[PDB]
Amino acid sequence: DCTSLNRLLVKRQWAEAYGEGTNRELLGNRIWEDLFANMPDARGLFSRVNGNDIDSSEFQAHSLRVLGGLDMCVASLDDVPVLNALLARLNSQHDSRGIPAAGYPAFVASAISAVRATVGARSFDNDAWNSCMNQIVSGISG
Amino acid sequence: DCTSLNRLLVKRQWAEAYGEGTNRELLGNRIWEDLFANMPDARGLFSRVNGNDIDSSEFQAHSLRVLGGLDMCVASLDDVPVLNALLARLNSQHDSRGIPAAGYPAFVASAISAVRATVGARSFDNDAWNSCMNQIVSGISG
Amino acid sequence: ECCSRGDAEVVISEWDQVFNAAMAGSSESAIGVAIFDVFFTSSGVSPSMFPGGGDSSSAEFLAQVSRVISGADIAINSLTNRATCDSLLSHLNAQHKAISGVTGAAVTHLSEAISSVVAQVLPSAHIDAWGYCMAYIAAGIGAGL
Amino acid sequence: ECCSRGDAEVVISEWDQVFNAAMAGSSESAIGVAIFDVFFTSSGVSPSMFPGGGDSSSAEFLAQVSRVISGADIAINSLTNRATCDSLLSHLNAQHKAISGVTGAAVTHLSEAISSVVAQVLPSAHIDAWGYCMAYIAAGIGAGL
Amino acid sequence: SSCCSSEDRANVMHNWDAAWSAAYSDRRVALAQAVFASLFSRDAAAQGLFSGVSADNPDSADFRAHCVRVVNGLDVAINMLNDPAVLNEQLAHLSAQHQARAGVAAAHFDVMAEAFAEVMPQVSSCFSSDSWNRCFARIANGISAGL
Amino acid sequence: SSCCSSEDRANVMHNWDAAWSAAYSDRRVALAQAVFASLFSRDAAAQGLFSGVSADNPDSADFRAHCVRVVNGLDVAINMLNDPAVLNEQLAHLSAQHQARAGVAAAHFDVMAEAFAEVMPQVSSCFSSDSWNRCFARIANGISAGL
Amino acid sequence: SSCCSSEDRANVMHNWDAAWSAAYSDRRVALAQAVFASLFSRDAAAQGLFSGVSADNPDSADFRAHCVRVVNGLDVAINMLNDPAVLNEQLAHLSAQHQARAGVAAAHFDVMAEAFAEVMPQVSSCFSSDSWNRCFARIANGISAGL
Amino acid sequence: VCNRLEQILVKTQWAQSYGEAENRAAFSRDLFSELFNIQGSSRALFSGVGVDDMNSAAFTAHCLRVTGALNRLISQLDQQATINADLAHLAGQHASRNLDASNFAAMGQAVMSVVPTHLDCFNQHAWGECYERIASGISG
Amino acid sequence: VCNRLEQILVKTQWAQSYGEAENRAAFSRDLFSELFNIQGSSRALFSGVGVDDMNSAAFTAHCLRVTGALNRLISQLDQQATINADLAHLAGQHASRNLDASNFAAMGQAVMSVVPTHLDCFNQHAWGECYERIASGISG
Amino acid sequence: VCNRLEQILVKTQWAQSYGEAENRAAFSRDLFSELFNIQGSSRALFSGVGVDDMNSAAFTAHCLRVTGALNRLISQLDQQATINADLAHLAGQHASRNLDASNFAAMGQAVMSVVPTHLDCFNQHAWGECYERIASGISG
Amino acid sequence: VCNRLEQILVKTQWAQSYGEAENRAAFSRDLFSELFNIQGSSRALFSGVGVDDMNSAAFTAHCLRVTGALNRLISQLDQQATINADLAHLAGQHASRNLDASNFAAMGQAVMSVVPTHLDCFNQHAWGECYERIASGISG
Ligand code: HEM
Ligand code: HEM
Ligand code: HEM
Ligand code: HEM
Ligand code: HEM
Ligand code: HEM
Ligand code: HEM
Ligand code: HEM
Ligand code: HEM
Ligand code: HEM
Ligand code: HEM
Repeated sequence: DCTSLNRLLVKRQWAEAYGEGTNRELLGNRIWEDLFANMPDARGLFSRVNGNDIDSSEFQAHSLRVLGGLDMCVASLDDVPVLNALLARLNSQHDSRGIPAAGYPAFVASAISAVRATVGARSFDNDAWNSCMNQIVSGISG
Repeated sequence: DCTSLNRLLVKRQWAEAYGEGTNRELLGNRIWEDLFANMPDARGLFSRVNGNDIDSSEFQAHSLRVLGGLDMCVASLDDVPVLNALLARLNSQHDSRGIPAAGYPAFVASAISAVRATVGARSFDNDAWNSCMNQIVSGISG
Repeated sequence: ECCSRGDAEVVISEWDQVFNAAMAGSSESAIGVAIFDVFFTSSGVSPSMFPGGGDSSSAEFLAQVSRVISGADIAINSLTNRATCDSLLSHLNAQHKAISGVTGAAVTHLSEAISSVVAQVLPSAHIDAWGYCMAYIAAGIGAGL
Repeated sequence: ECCSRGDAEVVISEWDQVFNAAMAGSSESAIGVAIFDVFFTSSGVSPSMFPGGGDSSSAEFLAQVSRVISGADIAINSLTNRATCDSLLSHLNAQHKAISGVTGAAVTHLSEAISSVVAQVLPSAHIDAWGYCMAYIAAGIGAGL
Repeated sequence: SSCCSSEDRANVMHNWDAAWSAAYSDRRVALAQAVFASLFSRDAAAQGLFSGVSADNPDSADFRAHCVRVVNGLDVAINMLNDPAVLNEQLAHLSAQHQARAGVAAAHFDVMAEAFAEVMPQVSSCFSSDSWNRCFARIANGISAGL
Repeated sequence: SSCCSSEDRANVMHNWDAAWSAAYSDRRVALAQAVFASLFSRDAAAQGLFSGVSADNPDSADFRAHCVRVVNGLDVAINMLNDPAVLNEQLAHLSAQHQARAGVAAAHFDVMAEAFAEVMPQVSSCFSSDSWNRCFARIANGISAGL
Repeated sequence: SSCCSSEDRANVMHNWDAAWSAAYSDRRVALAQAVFASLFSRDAAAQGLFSGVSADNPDSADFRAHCVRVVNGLDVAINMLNDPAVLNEQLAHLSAQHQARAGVAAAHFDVMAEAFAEVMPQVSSCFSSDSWNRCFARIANGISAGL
Repeated sequence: VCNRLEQILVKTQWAQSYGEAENRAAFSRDLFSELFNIQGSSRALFSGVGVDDMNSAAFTAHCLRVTGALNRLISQLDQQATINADLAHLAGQHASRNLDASNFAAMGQAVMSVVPTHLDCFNQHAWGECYERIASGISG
Repeated sequence: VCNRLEQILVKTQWAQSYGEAENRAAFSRDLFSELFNIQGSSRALFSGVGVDDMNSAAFTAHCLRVTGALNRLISQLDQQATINADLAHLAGQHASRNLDASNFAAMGQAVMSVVPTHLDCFNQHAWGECYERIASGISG
Repeated sequence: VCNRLEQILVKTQWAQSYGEAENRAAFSRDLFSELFNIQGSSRALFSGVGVDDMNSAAFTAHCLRVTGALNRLISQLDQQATINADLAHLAGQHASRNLDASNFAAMGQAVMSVVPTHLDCFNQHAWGECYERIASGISG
Repeated sequence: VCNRLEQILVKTQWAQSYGEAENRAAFSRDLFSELFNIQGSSRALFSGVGVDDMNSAAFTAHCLRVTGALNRLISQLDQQATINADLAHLAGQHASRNLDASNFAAMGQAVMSVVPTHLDCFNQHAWGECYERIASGISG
């Protein structure tokens, strides 16, 4: 359950962790390094964008694209009609790529760990982040 | 392929990460803690130097010896005739110890992770570090 | 402006992190020879045009490489003073008008060969500032060519 | 110099991190008794030479331990003032000349027992500075012995 | 021809993120809709290129999400100005996507600039329109290169 | 008899690493060769102890690598001066290795000191030869102890 | 009725940890024994509630460990004052444990306060007894709520 | 009188007041300077330890021995049988020095004079009882 | 005992220790805070002056009256016949407040506790005699 | 004379003395200013490069070319065959400029004048030999 | 060669470079430290003045005597007949110390090494001529 108060909380802490400029690459580095550490067969899904070298410019442009899409969704958590239209477009850009359905909860876990590692662990609302991140990925996968 | 420009890049970033004084123990702590976390049966190879306690003075003198040898090689990346003579001596100090051949790529991965963790992940050239580190260990192992 | 004080300031810092006299001469020549390999490929200018003929083992070409790179080094370190920098580039332009076969396109190739090599030996380089300032440097050396 | 101001400064800081009156008396005696176990082993000096006879449960030896360690503590905290420190060690030397069985080697053992125990209770200790300063302290107490 | 300087992009990036941050609500849709409202008003032919995203009904969620999706793409490139090695990859990525859309010419990105040149002064607080033009060109030229 | 003080080793460590850093090229071989060139020139008998590392041909890669290997061993011990608990282990390690080399006496390390005492002032910028002597002894005594 | 302010708890937490820190020896037993010695001396009936922890012999390890266990429970709640979201959980935890102990009434925590009000000025250096009363109540009310 | 609680209080405040390194030297000199200003007859008792110049190493060494003896006596306040043995030792040393109770009374008033001036918090009640503990053991 | 020389010394050190403006208020609160920490039974005697909250204006006003009474008594230390009349006045006011000698003993030890912590120089010997002068006049 | 060891020493001290950006410009102007103050006849040799105003861009550009030529010659000190070819190049350029040995002697004394003033450590012995290396190659 | 004009220049720059108090001591130690780094054989000549520890008072006293002798020789540069008599005195003292011209050549290069590092302005040409004045008088 992603309440309206969860949305304000997630939107704020996301912006604080996402940040500006090259700070977004720091958050992306946290997410992908954690994802590939737990689910190593996911790195092959990004062979087109040099997934073997996450520090390459090709992969970093892919990372910031992904984080930009997540930022695009987090910003629209309180505008659900537009949120669903966004996720539908994101879903079309992921099917027929053969993404294992288990990769989406894994991405959620790594993304929550990165934001939590950036903004601080104390008081961190895992209930609000998990519930609202699930609302995002469930519109993208399947 | 370890180009001559890769050598300048590796030599600089190695010196920055290696550092002076007790900074070298910080880099060594990163490498061994990562190596033993992935390849735990490698810790037994260092039973003579108290591998069970990496924070002991006996193991730290071993760690700095190892990092000194790697520093000795990185500094000689652009002097290949001397580099090969160094690696040949290093190879004699490792055979008949029963070092698993898989331990050398594992050491390379941990060492690249430590330098990258020290000097910063952005722009980090994994292509140059992997290719020039492979040139070092391939002269030591086998 | 094209190559502002900020652009000039960071280009100088990164360049002098890669190029100074405290480094070995072999390290200096390795960068310059690599810059000429990029220039030769991108411009298609004959290596026979230079002393030593592009032979990276010819001490003449290695010294000829040093003079070209040192010229760019003097210009880069004067980017924070457009008054002094325009004077330096004007000296190089009159020096290159007297040379046959030097075109503004080739100068832009060699000036761009500096940026690409700096980014290889230093991946943290600010490649936009390196683009605007080196274009300003090339526009002076190859003015009228 | 042997035990410079830097050596003296860091030895004092680490020593007073391990030894001060804000700590419990049991903690103070536990360090001193452990120092005497190292001294007894390394020097071979009879514990019967001291009140209580080395009995770590004898209140006499525990008090005798306190006087010895407090003497070293006064000397350590005066290392930054060689003028005052030489005077303190000269008082201890004349105090120990009157005692039979005290040799300079035994003093060096007891002075070295302080460094080894400090390094056990504080592994970050600067053991070189602890070596040079305690050797200077021992050279005073055991001068002529 | 105009250089987006280090001072230029630092000014644009701060002003842009101040308005386009995800911590705020209702902003992105109102801005991105006004950008396209100005875009179609300067080239009525451009609207026909968006029949797939319901351009004839702007308040539709299908079109508002297109405006957010497009302008947040600019936000991605704006915050890459402090990493042009990554920006060049992203711009080539956006270029090939637009090359594969029949009817998207380079002159359209000239009109898209005018759209942002009109909307941003109304919505941005400390808007330096002079820095915006040079750095928008740095980005728009990277995408429009090819078409 | 002379104490390598905290100020002493801090001075040596900074000056030494400034010249011996891996970020530079051609330096280590020229310095380490001059050290052994001075060493054999002060005790011609010492050269015979290095027949295994091609001492009769200094420009051979087999001997230049020996000079780098030996002097970089000193670099390892120099940068351990801020951790003498680790330095003592390293020095005992080097001592047992030299005890197992027939013909290596303690008086040789006296001659090795003179070699560094000659080479370092020529190559080091802010060389304080007084601090170098006391801290080199601190290291050389640890290795020479036993032979 | 009295508010343990931000300045209040910051003063108590620093003074308390300065005496109750684990880096010291012999302190905790002497303090915690004096607290209960004062407690039984102000309500002799309270001693009967501790027959399970050998209250009739204070120097017994069974009772000294009870005093350390109880007062270190206060140390846990004192250092939670900078996190009252966590403190409320801990206080409800201690409350239910005391609700399940037959004979523990709220008026006992009034007497326990007097015990700390007597012991702490003798042992704490910069003891502000005014801040202690308000923040002790903040904690004691959380446990005594229910009984 | 100087119970287990008050000993902790006194040991704590003596630590930050006494200090380390040369702060102990100036502290020790301030103590005897205030000892003499409180009892002028006391100054002659220290004629053997360079009291002519109170900044001299000879007199500073004596002051650090006396404050260091205080330091070790404060440390073993919570070990009753240990400080009793140490006070008994010190008592025999002062027994032949022709001191009276007012000499130890002037010393305590010098202790109460100097110590709190290097503190923000001072409890003279606990310090009075805990000093009388030490003085009575040394005086006899 | 509190002769003409010592009165000057005490009047001087009371001045810089007491301070001005709000420094007198924190000083006055520290005195009674240390008074209670030295004698817990003393706190109940001030139930009429808002001792529930020692930062309250009601209790701070009482503390400033007591330290201000000390301030005026210190001022007339060198006027023997004046302070005698003022001590006689204060004595009659405290006569019905059921105070004993230990209450004035705890107050002095609070004075010896607080005052020197705001000083670099303190002479507890002179302060002891000069306080006994004031206390004996107020206690009766 | 300017052996492999001394070349490292000279290359090092030239780096921090020469500096970067405008510090090279003030450095280069100080060198020729000291060159003229050491040999007044040398100033006329630079009439073609705006020596009328030594702060002008025309003269500053000449100074940076000369110090930059020094910079590149210092860099290839350890590459003997490279600096020999570069010194041979520079020698042919100065051959027609009517310079004598004292002109290169005044330049070196200007180098020994300016360089150490931007340093904490300077070895004039090594700098003397290594400059004679460069000057003899350029003078002919 | 070291004319009336250049003597003023050298006397001026020696003043701010030499300094006062302990700055002369560190200066004097830097001079001999650089003397030894320029000529290693020179260090043995000072075996009688505690060269074992260059920070020792014995060696520092020797360095201050040598730099102080330089100080007094610099002072009388403009009094030709006075410095001639003083150089003649110093020459007889060094005559039996088995020194050669390279020893005074290493000393001057140490002077040219240390002195300018404590200056913003240095004229090595004038310092070269004026040092040769002093050295030739002392060497003989
Ligand atoms: C909230 C979760 C996610 C968001 C917002 C997101 C968003 C995006 C975006 C914006 C792109 C750029 C598409 C393009 O321009 O070509 C992309 C590409 C891609 N993503 Fe996702 N994604 C998410 C989760 C995942 C996960 C969990 C995986 C795999 C386990 C994945 C695999 C891919 C792949 C394979 C591509 C294409 C790579 C290529 O173009 O070579 N995505 N994603
Ligand atoms: C670039 C890679 C490496 C370098 C430069 C290196 C260098 C060194 C050096 C200098 C020593 C000291 C020898 C001595 O003085 O006794 C050493 C010892 C040793 N190394 Fe390596 N090493 C490398 C990789 C590895 C790896 C990957 C392993 C095991 C998986 C390994 C296992 C050992 C062992 C067992 C010893 C001896 C331990 C002992 O003396 O008790 N080394 N190495
Ligand atoms: C950033 C670009 C360039 C810089 C900084 C530069 C600078 C220089 C400098 C400083 C010299 C030596 C001057 C001297 O001898 O005193 C030189 C020589 C020369 N340059 Fe350039 N130049 C550039 C581009 C080019 C290009 C593009 C070409 C050919 C297509 C070229 C051809 C030559 C030749 C043939 C010489 C030999 C002249 C001689 O040896 O006397 N240069 N250049
Ligand atoms: C760092 C080393 C030492 C220090 C700091 C030291 C200091 C002291 C001090 C302060 C006292 C008590 C003085 C007093 O009673 O007022 C003392 C007593 C004594 N010391 Fe030492 N001492 C040292 C080494 C030794 C050694 C090596 C021995 C024997 C081998 C020794 C044997 C004794 C004995 C037997 C006494 C008893 C004297 C008595 O009770 O009156 N001490 N020492
Ligand atoms: C800085 C300028 C621009 C940027 C950053 C940009 C970026 C984007 C982005 C992020 C999308 C996302 C749609 C997807 O990938 O699924 C997109 C799609 C599209 N863009 Fe652009 N764009 C720009 C200018 C323009 C202009 C000027 C035109 C035409 C006049 C245009 C035509 C289109 C069309 C037709 C689509 C696809 C519509 C659909 O999804 O059905 N773009 N662009
Ligand atoms: C501070 C002084 C010295 C240090 C740090 C040092 C260190 C080293 C090091 C690191 C090695 C590496 C060779 C290996 O382990 O495989 C080595 C080997 C050796 N050292 Fe030393 N050394 C010092 C002085 C000397 C001296 C003075 C001598 C003899 C005069 C000497 C004789 C040798 C010999 C003969 C070898 C082996 C040669 C070979 O590899 O065939 N060392 N030493
Ligand atoms: C701030 C005030 C208090 C705190 C923080 C506190 C906390 C604790 C703690 C930590 C225990 C640990 C025993 C366990 O869980 O196994 C305990 C047990 C107990 N408490 Fe309290 N307590 C307080 C006041 C009181 C008072 C005033 C009374 C009764 C007059 C009381 C009666 C008991 C009893 C009877 C036990 C169990 C005895 C046993 O273990 O056999 N507590 N309390
Ligand atoms: C109250 C606590 C006292 C302590 C802890 C103490 C401790 C000491 C100590 C450690 C010494 C050094 C003896 C030695 O090393 O040989 C000493 C000496 C001495 N003390 Fe005390 N003492 C105290 C009280 C006093 C007082 C109150 C006086 C005089 C008013 C006094 C007079 C002396 C004298 C005269 C000496 C010998 C000076 C000399 O050698 O000329 N002591 N005391
Ligand atoms: C020793 C010097 C003392 C001085 C100069 C002093 C002075 C004063 C003054 C000026 C007042 C204000 C009376 C009024 O304005 O109505 C007062 C009130 C009072 N004083 Fe003192 N006093 C002293 C000692 C003490 C002590 C030691 C105690 C108790 C331990 C005490 C207990 C009280 C009480 C109970 C009141 C009345 C509080 C009330 O009205 O509820 N006095 N005193
Ligand atoms: C000792 C090292 C020297 C170096 C590295 C050096 C280098 C240079 C360089 C790079 C130029 C620029 C030529 C051009 O770009 O066209 C130049 C020009 C010149 N140099 Fe030097 N030079 C040195 C010595 C001297 C000395 C000692 C003098 C005179 C005392 C001198 C007099 C000149 C003159 C007159 C010019 C031409 C000025 C003009 O064009 O009007 N050079 N030198
Ligand atoms: C160039 C200017 C020099 C000056 C002004 C100078 C001055 C002095 C002075 C004042 C003394 C003190 C003599 C005494 O007080 O007994 C002295 C001693 C000495 N000087 Fe010099 N001197 C100079 C050059 C040198 C040089 C270049 C060397 C050696 C390289 C040298 C070697 C000595 C020696 C060996 C002593 C005696 C040291 C001893 O007593 O063991 N002098 N000189």
